Amino acid sequence: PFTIDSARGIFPNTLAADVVPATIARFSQLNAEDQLALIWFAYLEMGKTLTIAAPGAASMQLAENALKEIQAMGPLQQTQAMCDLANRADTPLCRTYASWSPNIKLGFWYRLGELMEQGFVAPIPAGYQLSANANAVLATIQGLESGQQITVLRNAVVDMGFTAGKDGKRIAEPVVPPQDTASRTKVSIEGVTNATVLNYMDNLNANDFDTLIELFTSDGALQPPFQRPIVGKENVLRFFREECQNLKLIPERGVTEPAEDGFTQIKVTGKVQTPWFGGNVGMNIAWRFLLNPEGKIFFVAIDLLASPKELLN
Ligand SMILES: CC1=C(/C=C/C(C)=C/C=C/C(C)=C/C=C/C=C(C)/C=C/C=C(C)/C=C/C2=C(C)C(=O)CCC2(C)C)C(C)(C)CCC1=O
Ligand SMILES: [Cl-]
Repeated sequence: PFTIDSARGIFPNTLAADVVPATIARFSQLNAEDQLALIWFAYLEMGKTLTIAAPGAASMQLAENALKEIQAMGPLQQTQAMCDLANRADTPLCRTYASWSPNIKLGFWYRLGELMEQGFVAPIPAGYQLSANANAVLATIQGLESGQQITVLRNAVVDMGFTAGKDGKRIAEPVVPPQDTASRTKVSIEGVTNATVLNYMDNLNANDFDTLIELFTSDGALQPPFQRPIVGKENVLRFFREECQNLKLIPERGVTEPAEDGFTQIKVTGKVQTPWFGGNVGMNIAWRFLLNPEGKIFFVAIDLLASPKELLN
């Protein structure tokens, strides 16, 4: 008697940074022009100390057409297209944007940000003043750990556009070939020698998604931070290929415990780096694995932890 939804409760002591979804919820109530101005301010300040990596060439080619169209617009239509995105309005641009994977959306906005700084796309009005709720939301963001700040930014970007009733076409970056076997690193985890867990981390660090997916049970699931579980090999594999490329998992230590019915539950804590920021932002992460008797992954959750004080010991 162990289901995906019940497995979500293992290691319930684990204190996730639920300020992140809380802040996204407050952010999403705001006026669209405040949403845009708020991210503009946060992004400008964050950039004084955090350098964002340039978008990949393939991603920028996929966003090029939409970026060209916006550039050909007059300033008022440019501002209107950005508000449409933030409002999740139903427009052709908003539907194109909603078909994109997160990295393509992120590179789209990265490039609009550069063009706004250069004055080639309508900027945020000079001297713009946020609303009462918006100033408070921005203050909250600026008080978070950098790992939490960039999660808020990405989740806000992913939220934009019109994805209503959208199980249709998905546009994503091409799949990078797995790291050659001779150059792959091998993680070490204090306390944890489980082969499934170590192979999980090593294969993801090598972008070896075909090998990684075979560690899962047919009906197994993966739960990203603050998102519902992704269920089944088909869906988990799609997620890997479209959204999980070029991560760096740096686990540190863990604990291994029996679970009901010859299962095993393992919790590991450490850091994860996104290619957007590399070593400049280390996110505090827990991994919560539920393995069946054969060692297959029935459930794995990845949690963004509330602070470094939540890392094991
Ligand atoms: C929008 C906008 C702007 C632009 C703003 C811009 C350019 C914003 C860009 C912000 C960027 C690029 C943020 C990068 C975020 C990446 C994160 C949080 C990834 C974490 C990865 C994790 C947790 C991986 C976890 C994983 C592990 C380890 C697994 O083991 C399994 C897989 C899994 C994935 C779960 C302007 C500046 C133009 C202003 C207007 C405006 O609105
Ligand atoms: Cl990423």
